Amino acid sequence: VAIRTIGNIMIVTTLLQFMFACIGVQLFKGKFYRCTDEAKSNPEECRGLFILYKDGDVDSPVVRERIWQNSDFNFDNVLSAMMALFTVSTFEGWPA
Amino acid sequence: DANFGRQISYQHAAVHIPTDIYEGSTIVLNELNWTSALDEVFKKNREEDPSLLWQVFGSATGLARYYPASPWVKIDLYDVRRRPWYIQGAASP
Ligand SMILES: *[C@@H]1O[C@H](CO)[C@@H](O[C@@H]2O[C@H](CO)[C@@H](O[C@@H]3O[C@H](CO)[C@@H](O)[C@H](O)[C@H]3NC(C)=O)[C@H](O)[C@H]2NC(C)=O)[C@H](O)[C@H]1NC(C)=O
Ligand SMILES: *[C@@H]1O[C@H](CO)[C@@H](O)[C@H](O)[C@H]1NC(C)=O
Repeated sequence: VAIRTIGNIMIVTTLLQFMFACIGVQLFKGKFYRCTDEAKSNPEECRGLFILYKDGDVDSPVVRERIWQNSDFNFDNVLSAMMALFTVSTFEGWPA
Repeated sequence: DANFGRQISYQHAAVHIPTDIYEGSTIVLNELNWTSALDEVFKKNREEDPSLLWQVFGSATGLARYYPASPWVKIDLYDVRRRPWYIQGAASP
């Protein structure tokens, strides 16, 4: 009974989340990509191997691959935007 | 071979591409095509003076092509553009 009497608010907030997800799709469509090393800034450069300096030490290098990978939570399409906005609305991982 | 600490081949010239440079990029492959004509001059020099040590062309794109071909020697941090012999010929004091 409590669920039935409160269905009006759920529809309104779902519609608001949908609108914000559409706006977020328009704003951050595909812009969340990044390379494995913060030196190459396009997919044509994020290929091959690179030297990684562990913990910022210049005397402790290690070879690692370059991968042009998308973010775990992004705004590519409507479903991804809705998921990201849900995680934000749960007040968790939203600063990142 | 004698007067050489490694196993070498005179049939062609080896190419060293540093780790922080991706082979197969447009810049590198283009440099790997027109430099393939140096191998004939590498053999011609060795014919006249058989007691000739490494002949190397240090490209400004990073890759170094040396003759005779021999396998390269932890991680590899070699870069031909930072070598003392490259720097003196790329500029003045
Ligand atoms: C840069 O790469 C180019 C692409 O491979 C090279 O151009 C090709 O060189 C081939 C080797 O000579 C040519 O094949 C033969 O060339 C001789 C010389 O004129 C002729 O017998 C014919 O043109 C040809 N024979 C065939 C096709 O049966 C290619 O024609 C030529 N062009 C292509 C493949 O488009 C360049 O040589 C290379 N640069 C350097 C410095 O090596
Ligand atoms: C090399 O130098 C010698 C003298 O050291 C000289 O006689 C000779 O002509 C030069 N060239 C060749 C191909 O030996």
